Amino acid sequence: DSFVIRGDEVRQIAPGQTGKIADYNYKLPDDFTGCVIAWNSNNLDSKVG
Amino acid sequence: SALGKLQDVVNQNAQALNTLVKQLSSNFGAISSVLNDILSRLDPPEAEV
Repeated sequence: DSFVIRGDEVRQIAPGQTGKIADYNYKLPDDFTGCVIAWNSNNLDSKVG
Repeated sequence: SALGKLQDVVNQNAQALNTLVKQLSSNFGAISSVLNDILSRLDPPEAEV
């Protein structure tokens, strides 16, 4: 599964989390088996304006 | 006190049932002894614990 989120929201991509990305964008189950790999992509996804 | 042998058996069974029923009021480390209050207040990730 792949997506772009804000850095403060990286912690929400985990089982048992609450917020806007967890409760409304990408909810993970509590018995989730897997890995949440994430990296800073400011050099790819940022624009001046 | 002549029929104490039979009364003692009745009393022991009554105490055993009263003890078993009273154990439902114990929290056992949970936030509440009432299962309905836990399910009314919590979502599954905390309610299951």
